[PDB]
Amino acid sequence: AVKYLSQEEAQAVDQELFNEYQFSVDQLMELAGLSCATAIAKAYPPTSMSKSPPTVLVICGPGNNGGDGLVCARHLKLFGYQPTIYYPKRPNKPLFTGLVTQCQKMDIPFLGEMPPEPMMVDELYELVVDAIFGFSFKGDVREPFHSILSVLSGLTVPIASIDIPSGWDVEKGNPSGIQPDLLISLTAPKKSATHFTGRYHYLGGRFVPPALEKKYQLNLPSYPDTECVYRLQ
Amino acid sequence: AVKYLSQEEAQAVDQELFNEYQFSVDQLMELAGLSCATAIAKAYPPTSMSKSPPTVLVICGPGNNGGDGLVCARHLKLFGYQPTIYYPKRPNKPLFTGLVTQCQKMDIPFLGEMPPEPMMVDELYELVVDAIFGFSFKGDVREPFHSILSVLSGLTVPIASIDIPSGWDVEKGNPSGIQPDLLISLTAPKKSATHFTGRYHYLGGRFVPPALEKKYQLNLPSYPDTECVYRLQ
Ligand SMILES: Cc1cn([C@H]2C[C@H](OP(=O)(O)O)[C@@H](CO)O2)c(=O)[nH]c1=O
Ligand SMILES: Cc1cn([C@H]2C[C@H](OP(=O)(O)O)[C@@H](CO)O2)c(=O)[nH]c1=O
Repeated sequence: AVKYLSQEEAQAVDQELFNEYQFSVDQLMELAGLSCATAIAKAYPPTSMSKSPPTVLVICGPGNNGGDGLVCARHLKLFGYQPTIYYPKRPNKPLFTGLVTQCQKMDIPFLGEMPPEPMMVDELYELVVDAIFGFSFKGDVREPFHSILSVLSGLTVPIASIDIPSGWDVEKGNPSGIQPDLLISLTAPKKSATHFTGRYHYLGGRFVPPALEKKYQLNLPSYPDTECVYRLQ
Repeated sequence: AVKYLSQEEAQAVDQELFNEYQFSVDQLMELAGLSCATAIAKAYPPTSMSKSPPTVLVICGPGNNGGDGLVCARHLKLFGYQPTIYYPKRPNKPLFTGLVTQCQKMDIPFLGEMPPEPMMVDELYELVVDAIFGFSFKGDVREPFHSILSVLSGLTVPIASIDIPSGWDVEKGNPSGIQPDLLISLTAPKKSATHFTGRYHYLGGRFVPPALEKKYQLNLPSYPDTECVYRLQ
């Protein structure tokens, strides 16, 4: 079976990829976001949905996980979804300012505020993508993320979480946290993923060098043909 | 039918993508290289080949097209090919030095010299990827590329060309140039592509914003589901 990483292991793998393998953040953020959009189109293919094109709200956090969300949105649009983004805390770095411009010019709207009620989210968006916090989370959910998670936990439409469900302890999960319907584990699952009880758990980030996988015994499954996601079951 | 771009149009589209849409070179080079590796795995799936894993020589030029080649190689390895790279002229920029390290650490070998004879290439490599020059070419094929193209034109194994077959006039082609078996047109075909007479012509670079496609009337076809390549016929 695939390995489920401790937060320490995940941090080491991430730092190896950027330092020893000298991947750039742009590159792996592009592949991660693409895997997300791909996992989502396979779990919730546009023809299975009742709006045409189907609607999706992507909520982006203040760091890299939110970055992945921005990329996911752009790919989702190319895949025939109609995404909307909420991105309340944006770093002023070229990486993030670039991604914003790209999405803007793809006519993906950035909401001024979060719809305050779960019912209103449900009415407007057929799916919600949680791109708030990822494997590095140790918080301390500060505003506005506490208030956002509290809306999310009342939703009826499915949530897709990027890497980790935001607000979960990365290893121990969170019995009173959000309960997503899809979890896209990037590179390999974290220990919290044993607490997942949604329908769809995909592995994404098809970029792990074999030597890295072997050194960490990830026991990653074989991705089919040229697919960048694998459905774990 | 899809539009076939003049060199001027292609230059304008490229500059729009990097300036007005503010995509970064890393990002689109990653998607372009991924489309290449994907086109190649669909045209020459590993089970159709007689070596296991099948062998591929990727020849990288001195610019961005060679960049795409480097990325293509890395993805090809993940897709179950055994690539080898020849990369004689390497810019000393972090983009290219990064990509080299990545390939090195994936245990993809960089050849010290080109096999001097077509027969020796044919014996060692089941496929050859031409990543030498792309849409920006106006040369003036300087050494060592002249000598490389002269080996390539004597090969029996197929050549896959990235964007344009290296040594062709970007609009007018080249009756005495190389004759690849696969052409991966990136973003949209160039006018030289009307002179293509290999078996496989794929379109790649699934990243053209709809507004850009409309402004240039690319008439791009519909990519299927989440695929990043489309077979033109
Ligand atoms: C090891 C690991 C990496 N990643 C992401 C971080 C990087 O993308 P980004 O930084 O854009 O989220 C990439 C490689 O480390 O994959 C995870 O999301 N979770 C993990 O457990
Ligand atoms: C418009 C156009 C872009 N491209 C490439 C260049 C960029 O990738 P790269 O620079 O890594 O080759 C990307 C967007 O312009 O697609 C072509 O290869 N041919 C074209 O005709």
